[PDB]
Amino acid sequence: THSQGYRCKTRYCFARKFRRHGMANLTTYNRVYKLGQYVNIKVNGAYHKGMPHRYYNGRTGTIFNIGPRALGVQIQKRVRGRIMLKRINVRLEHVHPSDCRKNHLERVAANDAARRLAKETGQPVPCLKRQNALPRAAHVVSIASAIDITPLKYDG
Amino acid sequence: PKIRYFDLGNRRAKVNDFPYCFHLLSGEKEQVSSEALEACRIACNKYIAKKAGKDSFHLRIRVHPFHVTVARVSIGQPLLSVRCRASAKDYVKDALRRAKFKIPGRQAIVESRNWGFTEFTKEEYEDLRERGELQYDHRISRKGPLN
Amino acid sequence: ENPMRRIRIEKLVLNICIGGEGDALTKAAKVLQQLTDQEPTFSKSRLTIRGFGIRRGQKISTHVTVRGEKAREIIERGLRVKNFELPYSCFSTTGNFGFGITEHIDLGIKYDPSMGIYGMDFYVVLSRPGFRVNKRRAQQQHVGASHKITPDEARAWVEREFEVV
Amino acid sequence: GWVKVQKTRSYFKRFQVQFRRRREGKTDYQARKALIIQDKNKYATPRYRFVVRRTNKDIICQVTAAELTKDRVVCAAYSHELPRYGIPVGLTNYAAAYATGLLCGRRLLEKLSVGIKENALAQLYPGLDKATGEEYHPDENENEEVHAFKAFLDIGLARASTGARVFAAMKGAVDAGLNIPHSMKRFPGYSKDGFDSSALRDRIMGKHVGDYMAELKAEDEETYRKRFSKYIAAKVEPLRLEAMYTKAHAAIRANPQAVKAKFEIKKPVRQARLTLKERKERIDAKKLEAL
Amino acid sequence: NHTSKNQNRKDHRNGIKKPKKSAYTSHKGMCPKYLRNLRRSRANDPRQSLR
RNA sequence: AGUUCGGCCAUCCUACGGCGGAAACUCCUUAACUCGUUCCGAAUUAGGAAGAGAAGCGCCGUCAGGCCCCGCCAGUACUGCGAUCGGAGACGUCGUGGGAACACGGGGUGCCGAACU
RNA sequence: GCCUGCCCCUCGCCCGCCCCCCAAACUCCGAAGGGCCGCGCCGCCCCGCCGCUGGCCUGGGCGGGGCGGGCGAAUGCGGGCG
RNA sequence: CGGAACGGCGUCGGCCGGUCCCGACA
RNA sequence: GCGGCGCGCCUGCUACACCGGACCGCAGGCGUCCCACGGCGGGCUCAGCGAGGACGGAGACCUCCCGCGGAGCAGAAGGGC
Repeated sequence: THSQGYRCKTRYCFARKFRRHGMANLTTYNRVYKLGQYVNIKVNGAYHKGMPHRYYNGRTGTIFNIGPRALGVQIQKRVRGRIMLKRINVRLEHVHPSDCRKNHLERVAANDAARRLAKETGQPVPCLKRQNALPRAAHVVSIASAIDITPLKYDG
Repeated sequence: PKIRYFDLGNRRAKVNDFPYCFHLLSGEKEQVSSEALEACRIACNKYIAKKAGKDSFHLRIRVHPFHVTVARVSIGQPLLSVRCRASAKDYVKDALRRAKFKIPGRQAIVESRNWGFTEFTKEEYEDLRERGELQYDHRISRKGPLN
Repeated sequence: ENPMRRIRIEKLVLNICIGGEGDALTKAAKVLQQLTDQEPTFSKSRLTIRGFGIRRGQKISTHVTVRGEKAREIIERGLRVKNFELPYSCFSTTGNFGFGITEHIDLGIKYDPSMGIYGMDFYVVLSRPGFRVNKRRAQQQHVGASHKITPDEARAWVEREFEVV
Repeated sequence: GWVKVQKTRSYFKRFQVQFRRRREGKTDYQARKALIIQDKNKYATPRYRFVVRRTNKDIICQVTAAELTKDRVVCAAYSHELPRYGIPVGLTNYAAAYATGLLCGRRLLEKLSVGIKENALAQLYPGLDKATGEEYHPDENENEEVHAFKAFLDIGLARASTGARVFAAMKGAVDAGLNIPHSMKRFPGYSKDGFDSSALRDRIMGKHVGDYMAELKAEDEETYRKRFSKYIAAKVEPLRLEAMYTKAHAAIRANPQAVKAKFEIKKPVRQARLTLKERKERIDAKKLEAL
Repeated sequence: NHTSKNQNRKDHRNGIKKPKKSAYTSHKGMCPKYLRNLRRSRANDPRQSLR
């Protein structure tokens, strides 16, 4: 590394996809971004103006500010020991909405809704704790149609 | 580059003419000097030609040196493949041993299980000839326009 | 045999190309304007070859576009100079054809001591009704194979219209 | 005789198809990108537009706000609806485009003030009572509590020219009370700093067609029988043109509410797609004949 | 001469310090129009701190 | 059914060959103006309406190319974490994990909303 | 061979089908392995406020009151700041 | 017996082929 | 020491799929040039194959075609359209 310009080592990341070259779909501009929502910043090469730096690519963050042409996103960057919030202004095209919290919102809806559904019927509260896989049960399996297996010789 | 000629002897032959191909399969991952590659082709060409006619054997250098010259060879990569009619079946192995002494490392004369320049196996090739489906130079297949 | 499928003359480009002479090109563009009623644009080149005065932007050629029946009248007169005889090769891949005149006087325009003899290129474009599908700004689409004017169909049309075999 | 083929398999894989409406040549996405754009601080506040489209038959006027998955039309007026208001022919006319525009604005304003009463869109914004050649800006002057509706003209792929029938609709919506930003330069009458209200009034009354009808009557009666044949069936005359238009404008203001008309659905006997067995026979037919 | 070995062990000695609560919710870089309107809304009814 | 505005942007494309238009859309037909062309009313701007499926287009159809979906390729190629695991090495095991790609064979071949007729 | 001639054939050439080996400064595809963010407060309902935003009775924020439901992955462990 | 291509009718153990009581000119 | 300027800066590598990673390691650059090579709106499609047309060809010119950029956008390189 003897040169450190803004776009060094960005030949592949800032490049457009196999068949994505052109102009950004109008959904991006129509999409509504609200304060504090989780966005994911992926730099789009076509729209050079208001581009984020390479570090802030793949990073997911929260919209500190909603402005006119550009939004403001805060992402936490690790420098040495500390992790420091970087408040960056990014054009609408670079920022897309995040489904990182979507799972919790699904679980939160079911958490309250299943509890009410059971509240009308069976009194015991439904368990709402995600168990991590767990082991296996009794499980009976038929042997009758088993296949014998033998290792095959090194034919070459 | 020491070698500019890789296919030698009977390049202008036809598929199905010579059944048994023999390849000096490399057993080491290293680099073979272009000079040895040239040396082993001329020595192998001299032995088959003295033994049987140039028409019978098609000698091919498998790997063209590109690294700068010296070729990066890998385990299980052929070195010199030669297909011959049965008039010349016996001679190729002793020519391929001269090739083994010019090239460093462990290499072994391996006889092909097919015609060699066509991947279809000798049994499959025999089946192809009985059917007549094979197209002389690949698979006729069931794709493309019907008319 | 469809009434919406009848070959008609799109246009007549008249191309006169000189080298670097000062007024040879101007008088020639003027010589086309009278027959055409359209002021021929001066179409220059962007390649400088030594040639004879040839340079980038040296008024190499004059070209004028005449459309409609008013151009049919000119085409027939040029064909009278060719003795109503055109080669098979004159028809293009897209059915477009062309022929060439050596003297402005050949069409019958009077020689003027001021106006020297000028040679011209007659290029005739053949287009059926409904060919603007390739040119309309909004809803532009490629012309279809059946509508496209083939060279063989084009040859038959010329005998029908200008009586050249 | 022997040459490379431009349409190579490699070209086919690499080609990226343009947008469905770009392949159709129908819409410019660069124009619709700056026409619909809003500051994100305004959020989902609706940003309405005034798309005006001209088909060889009748001018279509649409007021549309764009949405995440669709474009929503609050109100639309087509020129086929002008004959109900007394406009028999020349539906694609400058005067008729002004009349489609007045219908679009009034229908939307009435549908916005359905029963508001106080501060109603209809009452607060009446708009010009009769069609004139003057310039009126609905946003300027009368305002506050209820502002006039705002739309941006979407002329589509038309060229922005003086005396364009796509600009005529903008004046008609403006004269109904819908606010459209205008400059009156692309309207008939503009030169230097002097704008001729009379030139705008002339084409908005249809005088330009009135003159053509008289010109044919004196130059060639037979052309009048052919070029103006449809008008002759409806017996509209050059002198009548101006008065007829104004009564039709008055009826559009008086009763702009929509009527459903007559529509039908015909499912054609389309050549149908075939099953796997069906295509096995088609492939076999080529194979058996080949022998 | 250049070498970054032991940098990560040195950083993780008592590191991975989070930014701070004031940083997450701050009035810095925010849209000036948003800030002005926020102060007017606060300056009325219960939130008003004016005497 | 078809139009106008849209969202995903090839299952929607390309080339060809059929079929269809009631309406829609296009084609078309003319410059009296407005407007419009390095020249050209071709395009464009006006003003229409005698036609018309020839195109465009809406549908089919191609052992079509592409694009797509599923196998298989294959526990393969690589590779994460161990090993006083063998080997002169460079390379390969063994244990414990994660597992491609090209080909190849089968199958596909636009859908969604708003207003309107 | 031809009054001669591209009138006589052959390879090159031009494409087409193929095929042998390749890449640091090639990518149809594409790993392992890494990075980043999430995993508690959900709803319901009513206003309040805003020189900010809108055709609007539209929002967006920021507050207050009720009324329902609850603590909603494992494992280990008190953190935070000068 | 640090060590390489390369040899060994050294001694073991394999992996694939032909002859072997029809006894490997009688 | 001498020469070179990893003495200030930029692109693609090296760099071993976030970022950060060296080499008098690997190819090239930068110290400028342009009130147009700027801003903005409009129209347009570019290279090139093809196949055709006075002088016309190796080359000058003009047309119908098909053209995913194979053109261009000051200068290195890589992205971008």
